[PDB]
Amino acid sequence: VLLLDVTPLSLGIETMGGVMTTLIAKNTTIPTKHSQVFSTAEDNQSAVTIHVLQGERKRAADNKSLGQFNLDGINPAPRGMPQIEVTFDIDADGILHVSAKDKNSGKEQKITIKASSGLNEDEIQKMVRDAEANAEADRKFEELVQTRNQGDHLLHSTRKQVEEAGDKLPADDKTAIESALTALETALKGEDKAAIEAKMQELAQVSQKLMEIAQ
Amino acid sequence: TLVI
Repeated sequence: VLLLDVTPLSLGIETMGGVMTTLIAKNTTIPTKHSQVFSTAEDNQSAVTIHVLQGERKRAADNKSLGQFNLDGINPAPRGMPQIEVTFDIDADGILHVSAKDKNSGKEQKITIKASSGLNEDEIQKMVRDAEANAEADRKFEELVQTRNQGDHLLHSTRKQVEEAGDKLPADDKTAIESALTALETALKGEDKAAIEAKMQELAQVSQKLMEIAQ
Repeated sequence: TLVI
């Protein structure tokens, strides 16, 4: 009513492409507890690395790591089919606990983090500086990851749909499509956003008839 | 590796 225990910085986890996904925002009143559900990046994925982050940067790395833990015994499934519920819990004492629960297996793994963990009152204010100071640089970073993943999806889902079709697809088309996948898979390895969209364009155009069959 |  006169004071207010708050979070000076955003708390969350590294997600695919080295982006920080925030779970609990900046200047949040403790106690607080938010959850959010995630999944796997490669098919037949058996574990996920929860890597805990503090700070206002979009790149995972430009932020302060607080810890890191795996949840395994993920029963084999298609990618992005598991339900990994990551929960952040801060009590009256300032202590952050972070679980991940496989909603199938029913397994669980928590890390507890002392209120004294992560950046001191000075670094907090630098973090906020370097955030405002690199708003755009990270704006460019975010939309590239989004493109990397938007790309990375399109690749996987096409390779599926090509197996799914088989005989049904003109060899004519399956050549034009198999080349445009190879090119897009290379584009993904670089950092050139344009190029990724360029090969996603090429795929889109030569894939007209593949789409039809899947539908 | 985790995805949204």
